[PDB]
Amino acid sequence: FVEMVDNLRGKSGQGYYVEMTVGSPPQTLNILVDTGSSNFAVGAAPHPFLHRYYQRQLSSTYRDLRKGVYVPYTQGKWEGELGTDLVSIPHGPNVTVRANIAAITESDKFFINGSNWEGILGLAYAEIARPDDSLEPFFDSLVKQTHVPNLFSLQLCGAASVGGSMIIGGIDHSLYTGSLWYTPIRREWYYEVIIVRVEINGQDLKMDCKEYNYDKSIVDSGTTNLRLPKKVFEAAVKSIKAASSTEKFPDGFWLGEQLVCWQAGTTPWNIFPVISLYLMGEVTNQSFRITILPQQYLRPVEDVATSQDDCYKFAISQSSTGTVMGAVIMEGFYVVFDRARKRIGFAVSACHVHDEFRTAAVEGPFVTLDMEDCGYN
Ligand SMILES: Nc1ncccc1NCc1cccc(-c2cccnc2)c1
Repeated sequence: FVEMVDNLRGKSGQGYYVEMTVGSPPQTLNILVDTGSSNFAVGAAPHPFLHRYYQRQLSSTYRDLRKGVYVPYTQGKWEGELGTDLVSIPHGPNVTVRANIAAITESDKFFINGSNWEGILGLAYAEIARPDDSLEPFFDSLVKQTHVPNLFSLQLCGAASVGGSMIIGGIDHSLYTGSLWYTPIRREWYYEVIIVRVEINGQDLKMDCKEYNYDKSIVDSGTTNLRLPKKVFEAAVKSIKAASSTEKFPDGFWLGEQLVCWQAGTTPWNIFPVISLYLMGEVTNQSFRITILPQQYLRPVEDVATSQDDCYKFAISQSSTGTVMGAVIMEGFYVVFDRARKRIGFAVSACHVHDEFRTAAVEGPFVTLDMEDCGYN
């Protein structure tokens, strides 16, 4: 896996991407790594934001499936033509598979102006693939056609340029410290998990644990923030404010719309609480917890011209679609998507940012009863 270490790049807030090659002769592309979707879709036309795009007609191995796709979002979309072609990952395993590829021919509010990726690698399951679940996702093809084990792991680091590792087919011990603990994947669609308890500086937020997963909780490398359901978000914000009473901040800061600034080197990290998410464990009545330091949810904000303070935005935001463990969370941990065994592992990342006195942790076991009732139906 030393060949795979450090194989991801990005820019602050624009995701992590991995290099891939498609077609014969091979066309090199940078592809966003997204555990929140299940299509492999690449720019196939010269949208002005793109550095590179897939040219299907130059590939001797391209096969047109004579079928279109349309993926809408709340405001945007992408649309394109379905096909298959040969695909490799230069800094992944030494194999070449025939995968489905959506050739993006028209899009709106999908690509990011300024980014250095040109497609998306959806790593979640068939159930949420478009146009329907018969369009086999990339990883399913990799596993079906090769001897690569049915798992990948992600160490997201980064800081501005970011870096990380996607270890395909295994776990790399050098990428984490302490122990790996596993939560069940509740259902194979998104990487759905169940959060069973939440503490702030060790103190229970005291909500019905169903609130934590209303209407789902997912691990999503294609979202930056920790996103929390509205009722959970308000309790957490209330509790973080209290812990940090010592200073007052604008309403807008808690909304992600305003920064908070301190003289360089004087950020009062001590007044911001650690957040603990307890996840359903592998054994009946057993759970474990992952601990988030504030340097994960207080996000440094690049350059406000002639300001030599340290300025930060709040990287916890509200969700109406359940809890989302986005890059903010994932950057604290080495995360193992153990598809073969329907489970997701967490261990403290070897590249997590340190606090002067407090230590991130993945710890257990804890006794939590009725953990199934925490799941939303
Ligand atoms: N996984 C995911 N979660 C929320 C929204 C979108 C999404 N995936 C598709 C997608 C499309 C375009 C850009 C991005 C993106 C933008 C910024 C950071 N990471 C991913 C994600």
